[PDB]
Amino acid sequence: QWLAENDRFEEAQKAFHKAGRQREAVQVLEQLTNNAVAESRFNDAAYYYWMLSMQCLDIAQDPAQKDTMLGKFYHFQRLAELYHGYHAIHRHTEDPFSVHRPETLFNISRFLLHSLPKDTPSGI
Amino acid sequence: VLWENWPMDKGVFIAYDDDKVYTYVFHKDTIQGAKVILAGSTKVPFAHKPLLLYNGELTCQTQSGKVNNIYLSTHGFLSNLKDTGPDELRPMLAQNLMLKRFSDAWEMCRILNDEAAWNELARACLHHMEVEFAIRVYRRIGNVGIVMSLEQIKGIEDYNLLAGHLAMFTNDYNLAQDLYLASSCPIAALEMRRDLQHWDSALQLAKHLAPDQIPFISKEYAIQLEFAGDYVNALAHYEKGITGDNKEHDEACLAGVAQMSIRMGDIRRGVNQALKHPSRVLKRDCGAILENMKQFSEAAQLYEKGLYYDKAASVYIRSKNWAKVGDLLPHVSSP
Amino acid sequence: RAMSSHFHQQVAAMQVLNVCFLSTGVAHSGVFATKDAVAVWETPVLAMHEENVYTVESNRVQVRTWVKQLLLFSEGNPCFLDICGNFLVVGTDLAHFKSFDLSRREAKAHCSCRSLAELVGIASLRCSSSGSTIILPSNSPDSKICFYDVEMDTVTVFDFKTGQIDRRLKNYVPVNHFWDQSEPRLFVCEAVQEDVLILSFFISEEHGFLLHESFPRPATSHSLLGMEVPYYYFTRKPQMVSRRPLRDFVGLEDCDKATRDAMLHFSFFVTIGDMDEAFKSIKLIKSEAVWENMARMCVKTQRLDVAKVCLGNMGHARGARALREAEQEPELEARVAVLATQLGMLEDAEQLYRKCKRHDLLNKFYQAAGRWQEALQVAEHHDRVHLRSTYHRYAGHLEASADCSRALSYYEKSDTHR
Repeated sequence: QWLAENDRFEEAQKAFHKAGRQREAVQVLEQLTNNAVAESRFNDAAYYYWMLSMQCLDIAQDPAQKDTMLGKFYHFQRLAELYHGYHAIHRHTEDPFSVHRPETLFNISRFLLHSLPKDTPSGI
Repeated sequence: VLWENWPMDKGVFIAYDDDKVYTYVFHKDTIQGAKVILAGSTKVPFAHKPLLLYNGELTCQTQSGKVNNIYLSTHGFLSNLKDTGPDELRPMLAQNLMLKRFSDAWEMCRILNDEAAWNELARACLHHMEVEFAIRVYRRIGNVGIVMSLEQIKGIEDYNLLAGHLAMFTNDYNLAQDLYLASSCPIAALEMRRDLQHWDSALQLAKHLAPDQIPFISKEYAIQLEFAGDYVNALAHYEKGITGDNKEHDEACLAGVAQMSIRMGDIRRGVNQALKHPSRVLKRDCGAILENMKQFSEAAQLYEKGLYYDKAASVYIRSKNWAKVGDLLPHVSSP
Repeated sequence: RAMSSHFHQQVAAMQVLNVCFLSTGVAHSGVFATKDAVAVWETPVLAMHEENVYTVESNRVQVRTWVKQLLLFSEGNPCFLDICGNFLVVGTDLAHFKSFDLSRREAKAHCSCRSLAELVGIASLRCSSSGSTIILPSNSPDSKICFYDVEMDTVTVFDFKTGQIDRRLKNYVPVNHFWDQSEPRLFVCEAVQEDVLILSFFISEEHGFLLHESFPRPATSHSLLGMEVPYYYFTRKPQMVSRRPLRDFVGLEDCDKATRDAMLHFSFFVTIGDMDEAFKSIKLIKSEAVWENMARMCVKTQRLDVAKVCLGNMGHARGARALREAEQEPELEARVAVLATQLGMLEDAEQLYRKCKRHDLLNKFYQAAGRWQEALQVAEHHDRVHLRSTYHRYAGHLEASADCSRALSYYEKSDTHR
């Protein structure tokens, strides 16, 4: 909470996670992802989702909620892949220049379109 | 026909013939489908021939060599408006709205400072699928329950689905249904009907799309008729409404049939509710129905039976028989 | 002069002498007006009841045409007569009065002699249509108002200063009072600050006294003339009659007698806490206005269960979907606040958000409204999580308003400028 009131929220989430917190860590991490998705930082959105995925699987170490957390793990992993993919497309259609090779954008776009048929995660 | 050359103007094209210049305006993206709309007219000095249009200036050659300029009547907002008056700005606002010139419309509304003028601009901006600029307008109007809604559906990319949403926000539900049934997620039209409380169309749309809503929307429609007053078609729907998983829902439909038919002449066919009642709650609701139709028959019965059992004393004071009242006198909390 | 004005049976007469028959909308010491006969008055008070006169001579009640019936007081001079419905109350300034029934051929005493002083001068007297309710005790008027229940035979006194009802608004004193010409339980009062405010009450035997309406006197109005469905009628300061539709009855002015009766039933069950009776009474009325009205009743009574069916009947599908979504939210005040936002009352929504403690929702609410600055307040002190995000949205808006210096600034504060 010292980092939190000091606005060091990334480190704060890391702290709660390392501190056995499983109510503060998840809530602050979801809030951070929502902030990242709100802006154009889709790559950070993907990385935070990835952290959620592995942390939630760690929480699923508890046999009580194994069934109701493997689902969350799989869902967040898929979201992580999708957003890290979509970051390149977001950059490509905004900057006056281009960074990636055409082959890579082609492959990314095809994978996205064949993994996002009818439901669009926020921002995509 | 000279198309509009100015970069920011989408699709305007004055046609022109002899002593007139019309100001047609294409409309690619609207809720009601695409169409072409006349915006106005003008007049051209005799012996002239248009060559170019740009922001409204119809560079037109004369019958001698010199290119005179004209000003379209339809595009008159270009100049300042301190000279213009409210009675002069209002039609100017309408013209700018037709031309899809939203920036000038915003400027002129800011000058006018009329709430209804801003509201008209907002309705136009919804009508043309301009979600962002409509949000900008509403955020100034102050209307909050629509700012949040529009910010909610700003993500939608599907053309017909977005069309249906922006239709619903313009309180045209029929066209909303029409578009939603063409979008990727038709069940949204269902959701609209079910929220909008028109359960008959809810059944129609659901049956074609979802079968899970069928018994539950049937139950809701039956209850709608029951609170309204009908109790025959309501009972029939209740029969239709019985599911096989939600014992709550199931016995609820059973109680429905019980009460609606009991209101009908069914002391024999609502006589089931003497038995069909699966909860003391059901019994006491039947006690309400058995103070409903001037019962001795089964005011007597359900106040002798139900958790409303002391009530049999009044159910039987209605009658002569004192067995119930006297025997219940120990089993009563109202001396 | 005192300007003696009266209102009865949709007829308003004020000394000038303007008489308005508002049913047909025709405008032409005391004056009394009915539909057919207008009484100008040796009496402290006189009245026509069809062809009858209520002459109060010495300690007696007399009748003559245009000597028919006689009534005997044993009790001082009455100087108060009031005919409403088919009942008359004849009141004195000596804490004495009676109620005489009129449904028969002649005046007959429905209630016996009484003394207010035993139960509690009298300022003014009025009656209900049913006549079971008969008052301002006193020569200046007093804050307390007394009501004598004929049937159960006691008295009820309501104190303006204390807001308390004794069975046998704190700086206002009742000065004038009238009754509705259709509902015996509907009572109204004009109270002047010791400025002038009009208080309408519903007298429920099973519940007591209820606060129905409380609105300040109109600027064009100076005295409370009375009411008749669906308008509060006042004397206009120099048509000299001002009719104000009742707050619940806004929009049902041209509805039928039975439609207005249903609206009255809803209004009564609103005066009581029976939302259920109110709604079940209003089940065959297709005007969006009524549903909107009880759909702010729901707001004022944190009862969303019946709300959902309502804003269906009103065509406000947007709001219904909003409620459906907000149902996810884990709070009770929160859903009510969302509902209120959907139905034209931002301020109450702000209040319930404040009390709910769901400050992040308050933040979004201010952002939705043009409260772009209050938003930064709630972000600065309460969320500290959307502060980056609140700053960002503000920067975006600033870019939207074509001001790209403050926009740069908030880009840099949000750390997104990069």
